[PDB]
Amino acid sequence: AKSKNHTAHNQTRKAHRNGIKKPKTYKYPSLKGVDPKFRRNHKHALHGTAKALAAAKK
Amino acid sequence: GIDHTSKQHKRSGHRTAPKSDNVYLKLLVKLYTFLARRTDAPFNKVVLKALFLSKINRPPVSVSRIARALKQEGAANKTVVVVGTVTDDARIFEFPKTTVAALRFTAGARAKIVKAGGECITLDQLAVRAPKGQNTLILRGPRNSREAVRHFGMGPHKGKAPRILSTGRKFERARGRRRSKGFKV
Amino acid sequence: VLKKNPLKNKQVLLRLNPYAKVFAAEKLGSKKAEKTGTKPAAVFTETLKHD
Amino acid sequence: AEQVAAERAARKAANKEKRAIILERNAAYQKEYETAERNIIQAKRDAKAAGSYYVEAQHKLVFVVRIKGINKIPPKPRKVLQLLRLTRINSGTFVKVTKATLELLKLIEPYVAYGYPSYSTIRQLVYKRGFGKINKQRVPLSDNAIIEANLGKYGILSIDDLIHEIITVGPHFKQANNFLWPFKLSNPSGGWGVPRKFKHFIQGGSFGNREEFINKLVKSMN
Amino acid sequence: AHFKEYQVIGRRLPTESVPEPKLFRMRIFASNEVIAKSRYWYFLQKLHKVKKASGEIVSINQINEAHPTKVKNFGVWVRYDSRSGTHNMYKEIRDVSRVAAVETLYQDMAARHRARFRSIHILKVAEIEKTADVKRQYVKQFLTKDLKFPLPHRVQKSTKTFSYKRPSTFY
Amino acid sequence: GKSHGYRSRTRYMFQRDFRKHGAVHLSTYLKVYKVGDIVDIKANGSIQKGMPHKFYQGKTGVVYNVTKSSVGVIINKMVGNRYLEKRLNLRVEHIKHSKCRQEFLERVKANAAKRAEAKAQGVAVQLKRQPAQPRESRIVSTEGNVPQTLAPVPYETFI
RNA sequence: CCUGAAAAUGGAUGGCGCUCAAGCGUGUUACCUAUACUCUACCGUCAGGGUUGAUAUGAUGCCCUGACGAGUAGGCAGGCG
RNA sequence: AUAUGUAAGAAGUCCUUGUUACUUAAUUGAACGUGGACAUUUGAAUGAAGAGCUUUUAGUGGGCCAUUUUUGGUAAGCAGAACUGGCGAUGCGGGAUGAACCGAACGUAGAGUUAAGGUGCCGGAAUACACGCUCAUCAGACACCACAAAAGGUGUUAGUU
RNA sequence: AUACUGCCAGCUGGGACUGAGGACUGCGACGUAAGUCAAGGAUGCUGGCAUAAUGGUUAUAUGCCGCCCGUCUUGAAACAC
Repeated sequence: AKSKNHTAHNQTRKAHRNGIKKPKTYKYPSLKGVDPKFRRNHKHALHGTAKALAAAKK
Repeated sequence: GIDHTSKQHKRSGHRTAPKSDNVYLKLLVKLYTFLARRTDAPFNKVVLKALFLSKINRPPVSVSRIARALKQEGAANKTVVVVGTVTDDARIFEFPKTTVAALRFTAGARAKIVKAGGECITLDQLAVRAPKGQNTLILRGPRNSREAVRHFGMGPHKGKAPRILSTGRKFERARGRRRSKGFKV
Repeated sequence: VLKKNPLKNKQVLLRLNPYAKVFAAEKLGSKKAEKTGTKPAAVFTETLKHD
Repeated sequence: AEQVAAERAARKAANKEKRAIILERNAAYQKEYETAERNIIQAKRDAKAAGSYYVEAQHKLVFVVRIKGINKIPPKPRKVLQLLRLTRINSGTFVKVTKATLELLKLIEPYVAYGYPSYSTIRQLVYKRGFGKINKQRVPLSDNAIIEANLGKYGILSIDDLIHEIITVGPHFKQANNFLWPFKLSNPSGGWGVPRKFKHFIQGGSFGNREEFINKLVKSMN
Repeated sequence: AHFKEYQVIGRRLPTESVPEPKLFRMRIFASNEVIAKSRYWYFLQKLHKVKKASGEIVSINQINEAHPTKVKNFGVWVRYDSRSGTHNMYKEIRDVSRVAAVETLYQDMAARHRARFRSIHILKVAEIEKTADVKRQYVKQFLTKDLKFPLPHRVQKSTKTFSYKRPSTFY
Repeated sequence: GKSHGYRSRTRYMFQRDFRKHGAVHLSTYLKVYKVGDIVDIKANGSIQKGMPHKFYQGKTGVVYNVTKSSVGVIINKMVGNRYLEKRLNLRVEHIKHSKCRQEFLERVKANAAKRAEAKAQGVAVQLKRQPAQPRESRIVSTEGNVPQTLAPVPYETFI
């Protein structure tokens, strides 16, 4: 009692019903996976930038 | 025949004529439909759809949240409009002299408003005293801070509060949740 | 309530266009042209009739 | 406020002025068409007299009519037909000729009949079957007031201005064509002239680029 | 339908390196202008390194016969494809026009060899009027002197289904 | 049994080249990639560390991370009915900048130049690109170019 | 076109029948008709809207406009008993 | 060749480097940012029937058949893959008859026009018009398709030397 | 002049189906102005019966069409249940 093993029939149609729309993009992407040295530096630089901006517009 | 691109006879996907059988809610909906139709005020339109909104989509807004909205710069004298229930917060010890328009007020919240000196008014009084929503500020409660939403979207590597009944040791804290027991999620 | 098609119902045609009126008045659908005898090239006729 | 005498007089004066300016514009358009045609003819004659050949400028506008049904059509031609608004059989649309649109037409060759329409057939199509796309609704044009209200930002204030833009494709041809709802033509009154439609017009069929015969085909279908 | 004689002249697209290309001309029998341009491009592709995208057609003019009301013999050199191979042949036909001549040529090709317009190329069509030059008996038999013949067994077409006397085939 | 390895069916794809074997020229190491740069992936068969997968061979992505000898590239890969964002740690030998992005940046600079020129005098710059328009009318001469008539050639064996 | 070319109940270019065909190859061109296309009426669905002038229409009321309509497994809605 | 990855800008382009514990020999770079300049061609075409997003759940998890690519097999209405379109789930007109072929998809009616297929009669529509070819003491007659070959015949017709 | 092709907001004729719809309205046309129109959907005139005449129901007859339902199934009218 053998049966059909595999097929890609109807798969593209099923995908394209409500499918291949592009993923949504963001400003300020996640900083995970980037160099942790750069992460520490960016954290300190952002803190300093916020402090300086508050000082500039008190 | 027509080679259709969109789905035929597709409903709006939004809410109108709210499921509540409250005759008074129907009266408010009628008044604000008239206001939105004959006024062109975006405040009127948004208040109409907020009236259409359901319960979990109308979270309670606390007097502390209203106080924060008033502490916003240039918003001390704005009529705070919430479409829902205003609850009393015991974590604040001061209230300003604002006017609050809302569907429902808890006893403690209404007492807080009138003791601070402001007035609790309904949406019909808000309409009669501000047909275009002049000098109004709409408040909304946190919709995504409930048990259901914390359970929603559960899966591997999401961290979304697994649907459980008993919480503690030996209740889903094992193989599949720590490296010492098989894998970690 | 009912669509009235131009190219018939001259009333609707004139409602959409008064140049229909002046076009009919001046008979611009059958308009003559001034004749000028610009003769072609012998090389042109020879190329056309070439075997 | 009677709104019987003064309002009516002001509205009628505005309408009369608009009609006068529409008439002036239509006269200018007719003069331009006649001048262009006669200039083409004299250019050909001048080339012949000077011994040179006058090559006709490639036509800037085509009319394309989907003539195949909605069944058993591959995805890329189906999507191109949808993009050209050919979602039904015997359904027509005006197309500006560019490389992109020519590639689209080459893609959908076996399902459409397209060609180069003239002012006569363009006017026939617009007058007989003219429907605007207003609030996503197919309302008949039927009024220079409607056309002006929906295209007055581009200066198109009448069916004559719309037709002029279509025939002499201009800056706002895209907007005018998109305002024009796709034409729903009937089957040809005298038949298709061929025993079998789904061969190329060159091969004795009906689909493909019938360059100047689209005028006769669309006048029979309209 | 009935063929029409066209002269189609076109060139390659003029580039900066070589302006004013060679302006090749062809005489072709086609149903109308669209098929005329199609056949011109097909033959110019068969002969020269150029396609429709890389070239343009500078002129296409219909050619009417100089005298369409006098009988002249026509020698047609054609090449055609059969189910097996390609063959060149030469036919002679008596006709009043070149367009009608290629009409009968295509009809006779389809009748006698099942060759279609797809498979038939007309290499050359030459008008002639000299006797002892035509090589086909089925033309010389009509070019014989003082040619007169009857039409035996005349059949008269009837409009009604019933006729009330036996027909006569006299003439 | 079927075989689906990491480098399965990558024979010719990761085949190095013809007469381009051996060491790699140092321009590739000298190129500089910053975060946000669009880069093309073409795996080098002679370098075995940092090699991309055969799926990402020939794809284009955005640099999101920079490291000692590598670069983090983001590629949208179609998985089922959606694209997922895959992050690769590729090496500078396998990675290469995008001439398309360079051309677009050059066009942006040019476009700004023409807009500045328009602000100077306003000569209807028409910033946008237009497709291949149909060719207008032209007059072609026959002097020195009399048309040479062509005819179909008879069939011949030519063997 | 013919010879190659032989299977079992009686038998199938669908049948009758057809021979300058009602056969074959190719061309005009007229004509027939699908629940398809065009227009019109009506039904329903969907969408977009208008309406607080009488002391008459639960504004779930009235009205305008346009598009759409196949359906097993299945889902939901509105109704009958 | 067909398929296939990107880009075609405002989350953008140019002067102030303001912050940094990163980096540089170095106020050198890197990242982020404050101040300023850029409108109806905000940087190709076409379309968009409203973008986007979340929850929850049914049935399904035996498939089969065209046209192309293609594997095993002599082959199979055989077995197995790729893309697409269909049948399943679908009537309707045509192929006489048929799940898949050709047209075309379907609310209830009317008129007109056609598609595919046809017009001798069955059967609605030319025993049309035009050119040829064929005479079979097993003619031939319209795809999928319901079969025929090598070889041969001054039967007849048309074609270099 | 004339096979031809294209255009006419050119001129006449013969047929057919349809007649949807509202308490002031709109867009227009027509002699130097009264107002009328084919201009946001049919009216005018005239006949026959003041009834099974038209129709509804029903039974035959006639033309064409129509396989026995439910189920399993890729496939059922099935010589499958």
